Amino acid sequence: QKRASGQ
Amino acid sequence: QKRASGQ
Amino acid sequence: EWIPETLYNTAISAVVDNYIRSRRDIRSLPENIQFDVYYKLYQQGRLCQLGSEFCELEVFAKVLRALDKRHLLHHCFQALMDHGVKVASVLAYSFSRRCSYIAESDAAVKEKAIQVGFVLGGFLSDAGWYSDAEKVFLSCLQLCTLHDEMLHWFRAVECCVRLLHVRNGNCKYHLGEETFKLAQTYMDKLSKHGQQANKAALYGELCALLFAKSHYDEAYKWCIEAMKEITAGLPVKVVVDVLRQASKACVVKREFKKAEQLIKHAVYLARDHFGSKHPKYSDTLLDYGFYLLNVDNICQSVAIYQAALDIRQSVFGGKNIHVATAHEDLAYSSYVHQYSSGKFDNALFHAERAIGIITHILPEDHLLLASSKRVKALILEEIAIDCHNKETEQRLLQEAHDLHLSSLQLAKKAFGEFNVQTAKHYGNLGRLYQSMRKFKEAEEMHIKAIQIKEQLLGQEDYEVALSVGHLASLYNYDMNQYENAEKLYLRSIAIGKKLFGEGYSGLEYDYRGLIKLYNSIGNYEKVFEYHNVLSNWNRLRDRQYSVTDALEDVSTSPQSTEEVVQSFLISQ
Amino acid sequence: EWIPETLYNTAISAVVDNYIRSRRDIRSLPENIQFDVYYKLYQQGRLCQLGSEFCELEVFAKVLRALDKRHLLHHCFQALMDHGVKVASVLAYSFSRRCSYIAESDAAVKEKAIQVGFVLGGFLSDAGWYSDAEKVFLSCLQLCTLHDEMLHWFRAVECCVRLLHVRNGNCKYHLGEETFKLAQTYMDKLSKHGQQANKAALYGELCALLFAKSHYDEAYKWCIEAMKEITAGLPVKVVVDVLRQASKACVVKREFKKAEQLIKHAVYLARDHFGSKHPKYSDTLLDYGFYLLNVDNICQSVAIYQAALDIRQSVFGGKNIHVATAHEDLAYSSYVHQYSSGKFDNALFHAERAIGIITHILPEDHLLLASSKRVKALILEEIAIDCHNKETEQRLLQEAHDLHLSSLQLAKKAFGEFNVQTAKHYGNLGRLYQSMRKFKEAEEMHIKAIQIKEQLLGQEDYEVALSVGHLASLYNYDMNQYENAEKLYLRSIAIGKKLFGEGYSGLEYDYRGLIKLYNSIGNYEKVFEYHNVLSNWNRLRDRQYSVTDALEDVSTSPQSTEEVVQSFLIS
Amino acid sequence: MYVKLISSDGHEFIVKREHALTSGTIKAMLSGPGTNEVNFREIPSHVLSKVCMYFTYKVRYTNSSTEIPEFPIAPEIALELLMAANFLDC
Amino acid sequence: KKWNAVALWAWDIVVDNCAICRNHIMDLCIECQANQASATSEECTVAWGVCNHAFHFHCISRWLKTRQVCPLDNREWEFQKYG
Amino acid sequence: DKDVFQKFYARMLAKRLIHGLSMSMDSEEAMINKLKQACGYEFTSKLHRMYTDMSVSADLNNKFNNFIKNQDTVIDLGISFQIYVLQAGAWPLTQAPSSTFAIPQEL
Amino acid sequence: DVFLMIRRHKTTIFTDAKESSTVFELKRIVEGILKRPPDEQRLYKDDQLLDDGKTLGECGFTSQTARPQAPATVGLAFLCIEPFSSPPELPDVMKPQ
Ligand SMILES: [Zn+2]
Ligand SMILES: [Zn+2]
Ligand SMILES: [Zn+2]
Ligand SMILES: [Zn+2]
Repeated sequence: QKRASGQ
Repeated sequence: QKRASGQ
Repeated sequence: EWIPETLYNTAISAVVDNYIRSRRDIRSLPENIQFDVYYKLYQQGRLCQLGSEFCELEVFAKVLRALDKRHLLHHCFQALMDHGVKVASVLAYSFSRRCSYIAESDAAVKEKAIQVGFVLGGFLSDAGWYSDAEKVFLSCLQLCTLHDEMLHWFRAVECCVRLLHVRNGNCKYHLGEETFKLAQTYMDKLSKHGQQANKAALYGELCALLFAKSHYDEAYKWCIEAMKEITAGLPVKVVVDVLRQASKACVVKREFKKAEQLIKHAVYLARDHFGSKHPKYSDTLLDYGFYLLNVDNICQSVAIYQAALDIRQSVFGGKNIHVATAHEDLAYSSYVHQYSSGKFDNALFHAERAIGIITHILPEDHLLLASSKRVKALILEEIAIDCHNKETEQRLLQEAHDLHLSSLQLAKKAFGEFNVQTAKHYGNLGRLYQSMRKFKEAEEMHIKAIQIKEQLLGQEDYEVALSVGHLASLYNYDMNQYENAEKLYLRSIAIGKKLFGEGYSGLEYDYRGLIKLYNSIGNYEKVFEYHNVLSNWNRLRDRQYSVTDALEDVSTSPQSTEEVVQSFLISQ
Repeated sequence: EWIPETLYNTAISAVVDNYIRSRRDIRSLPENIQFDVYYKLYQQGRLCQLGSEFCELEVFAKVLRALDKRHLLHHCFQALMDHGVKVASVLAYSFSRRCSYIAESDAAVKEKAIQVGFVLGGFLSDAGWYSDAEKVFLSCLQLCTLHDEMLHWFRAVECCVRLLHVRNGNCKYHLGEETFKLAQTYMDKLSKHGQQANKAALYGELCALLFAKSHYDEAYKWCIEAMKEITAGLPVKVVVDVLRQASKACVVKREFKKAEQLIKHAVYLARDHFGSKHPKYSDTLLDYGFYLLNVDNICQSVAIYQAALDIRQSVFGGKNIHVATAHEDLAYSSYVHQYSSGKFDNALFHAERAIGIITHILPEDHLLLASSKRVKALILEEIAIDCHNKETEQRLLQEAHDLHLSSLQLAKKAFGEFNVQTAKHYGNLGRLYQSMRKFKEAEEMHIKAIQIKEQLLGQEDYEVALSVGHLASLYNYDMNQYENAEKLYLRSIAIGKKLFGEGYSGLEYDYRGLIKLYNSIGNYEKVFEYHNVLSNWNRLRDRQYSVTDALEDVSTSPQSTEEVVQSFLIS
Repeated sequence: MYVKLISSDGHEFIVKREHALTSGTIKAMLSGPGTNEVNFREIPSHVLSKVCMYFTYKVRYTNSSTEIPEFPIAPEIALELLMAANFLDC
Repeated sequence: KKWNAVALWAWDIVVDNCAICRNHIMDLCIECQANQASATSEECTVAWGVCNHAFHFHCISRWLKTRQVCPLDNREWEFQKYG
Repeated sequence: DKDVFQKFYARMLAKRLIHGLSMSMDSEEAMINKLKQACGYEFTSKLHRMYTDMSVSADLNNKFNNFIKNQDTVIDLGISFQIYVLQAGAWPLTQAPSSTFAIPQEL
Repeated sequence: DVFLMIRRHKTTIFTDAKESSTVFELKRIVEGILKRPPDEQRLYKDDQLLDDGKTLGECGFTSQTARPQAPATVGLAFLCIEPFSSPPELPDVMKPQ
């Protein structure tokens, strides 16, 4: 987990 | 494959 | 470009919109109008208002006589049965109640109730609701047999030839033989009184009864009496029924040349008379693909089941038993076709559909579910071995373990332990054990089927050669007994060229079964021999394989029905 | 205790058991009795005996006047739609045909049928059948256009405020603007002739239409204009309708101090009147959870969609778009909440449910089907990473690739190239290309994503910063362009604490990325410079984590009407 | 060029011949022995008026560029008009 | 004795929509429209089938990566006429 | 409203290009390229596809003329002619071709 | 375009006419089949005579209310316009009985 929450 | 067509 | 709506089709929308104030006055409309009003209730989605107006026999029988638009009626009727309403059962109970109320009346009045039974029974059997079309015919045979005169015996055999069809199609084979025994009584009464009726429909339907029970020898010998009874006065409906069922018996007794001229004339006869999207023409194509599946034209057979599923999916909706058997035949044909390619995604969907339908309209303990449960597991076994996961490999074959177990148990209940249909379940189950790590009992399942299939057919039939090639492949790869495996490939190879020729598609699975059987046995010169003939098998397959649409192959047969039936009897 | 049944509940079960004989005479019963007979048919499960009567418009006019038992009608109506019979499309067409016949009548019969249309079209719109409610209103609209006096102009604007609402749940935005322009034609004509109409409900719809098309700059302009016309004489249903849409435009405006007072007043105003079971209350919770998810209050945002879904799962039956919309947002909220954990099995069930419903009731090319399709794809790509099976990793990640592109096409067809929603799919597709090992392709998607959002939203905005962090992780973790990523991480850091402070829980993927940023370019002194801030983030997050649930945060009577409006308007 | 369309109750509904050719039965009534009067002893006048109203509605609106409005068929007349539509094959 | 004319060429399909991506058949597929409308544009071929359902080549390739059947008609997919 | 400008420009670029009326081929390219970076990348797609069709028309007509010269049998067209190929989905010249035609034997 | 029916006693004239046309030319249409002098024939819409000078649009026969499906009516006299018939009064169902 590296891209934060998906928009 | 190894086996023939099923029946 | 935006044509005005017809006055009739605009008054239909106005009458349907006033359904509450005219639902008891629409039944006084003409017969052709009444169907078109009740059709607009289906088109508008008012299934619930329609379901209460097709559960009534007094008004459904007026709809049934509108035989111009019967292809629309099968869509409305099927759209109700999966909707939730039991139109088939209620129409069966409503007609049986009428028969008991009218049995004591005059036989002349009883004849009118017989005619409605033929129309309603002939419809419910066409829609694949034999379990509810049986009670319509049973209450019709019982009604007609109360008074025994020369006029009633004509309808009594007709009430029984249809009862044979609706009992054979529902896998009531045990009751079918008893039903034919009742037929033998009424023909004798008609024969002994200086009258003769055509038994082609009755004898041909009995052939399907014996064909289902795997009595191919008894089925084929019954074609001859069926075939010789064909005359010019028989309806095309009957003639296609005789030819279609005679073709299935001919192709199972390895008589492909005689089977070809029959089913290729049955398809033309259905297309010439019964339109091109009639359910009967779909029935002929579903058994024309059966012929082409058994004569090594698999690449063309699946293109005909798709031309027989797409007809049964436009006349009947989903959740029908006719679209279920059309799914189960294409799900198997695509399974054979994509055996080498490993593209069973289509053949799985067409097998889940047949499973998801029969489990919804038929009870669990029904034989029609057995023939669809085996196919789904057949696709399910090659999906596992294609996958590279241990967790999916175990559960998929375990599901295929239960499906064959369910199919074997369901088939043994009605057929018995000594029928080919139950024998074929062992052969498929044995091939599953070849990848289930159950090799010790894998050969037992094969050899149990092998001695059954030889017992019933013989040593020179194509059915046993399929499991013989499978049994010897078990020895080559798992049992490591190369001594008793090479003796079975030669039996399979010799019968392959004897029956089909050098272009048999199963010849790869034992030629390559010999390129490794002889690889680890020591012989190396004969390895080059079967390596050469495999290339020879490839080199003749290139010219032999001609992909021609078999639908247009049968376009216009230059022979009529009289020539084909005489040509079949001349050969036999 | 074995209490005997009331004679009413016994005579109900005795006329329902004799329904076939008494169907003719039941339709003559009073409205309170007649609905209880029909609801008993639903209780007995005899839907065929019931849908045969709801398909008639006149009976569905009688059972629509039972306002006390409307919550039972929605569950009885939704059961019919899933049962088969298209009782919504039949009623809408049967009304339009009957409405088209009284065009040549007086103003008494016409007003009788217009009021039938406003409670029928007000019911289909309430039950979610927007494509079928519009056909009712479009017939009610053409009744008001026949007479061109001051009396009927107030109903033509009463249809157009509702037509603007059924054309947003149906995602027909390009007809919505023409509806609003037609409303002003019937508004200016009425307003000029000595009768000013309340332009408050109508501007509230534009606060959701222009919000839907990502016109947040235009949404806030009509957000202010909507609340300037709020009057105490307005119905509570209208007032709560403006507040929830005003909150959604304010939250996306990234100003949260004014946003909370609008929606927390809306939840209270939709709970004291409508109660904790009316669908409008759950509708307010759905927009309330929109506020919670954008203010990083994710912990209790799931609990407010689950409350919103559970209300709709009880009133609106099984397969309804309103249930599906709640399934969509709950799946997204569970996606965001459990992103760190990595377990998506409840979230996948909700996202799969929202597609199993919408695909059944909507065409394949519907915009609302696209937004519900991206949520499953976001969940699938995370399962396609967490799972250790390479075969499963590739195929599931490919399935999420077809969903974004299908979702992007539907958004790109109606919202155009230059919109936030179109760019939101670029960023989601950019994150997917990162997981698909297509780092070259993942570069150009985020660049197109940021450039569209930066051009529209502005240089500094919360949505832009969250998109930059997607690109920053690309340049840092798998493309090794640490110099380019150095400015991107810092860009999101300033915006992230601009509206949330250092305790923003999304900064965990921003601070940790900075640690890996400096791990491969030397300068280990700054590694510890960001290492304590991560502990500072840990301290500043868990301490404020302990907070009461948002359901009781509004409590009972927190503020008063015509006070939150004045407080918000002056700011 | 005009067709004398009488009713059951002796009510005449004359209309242009090209308008009366929409229905296939009237076209068959004009053919053979006897652009003159035709017996209509079964269809009443109140429903034959709507048929004649449809005649000018059908011909005028053929290949129309705009959307054709619904032909109004009143609920009290719908059932009787429908049989008239089938009998006339209009 | 001298002439000049235009030619509004189009693909032989009359369905006019790529059933996987819903874009117009003549326009670039949704995959080409996503990243670059000119660099990948020149190879946005259409592929026919035995069922005669022409689709975008990138779209049909994406479809064949996951499933193995034609989208419109559920038959098997075999290319014949890459355009 | 830039969308209605693109439709209005396309309905005029198409009439400008096919008639041979142009200041230079690069000048129309520069105008098309400027809109690509100014308004949007996908904004100038049909407009850009309106170009690069006449650009390959000269290349194609060279191939077309070479095709008949390399024909096995001797086939003479007679009336010399060249063709611009146009995409159906890009040019706005489709209109409503509801009128048929039968060209005589001269071509 | 204006569609009308002309009813004197029971004859009915389903003939179209332009909205800008005058009554005079429509009177010539009636004599085409009724074979009667046009001066004797006079028309009475809602029991009110129509002047020949005024056009069709000035008598309230607007093309927007003279659709082919529901054409407007106009009387005629050389009034005794008898009704066609009484359609069967369908029950209202919801009325008590
Ligand atoms: Zn029902
Ligand atoms: Zn495509
Ligand atoms: Zn492409
Ligand atoms: Zn296809």
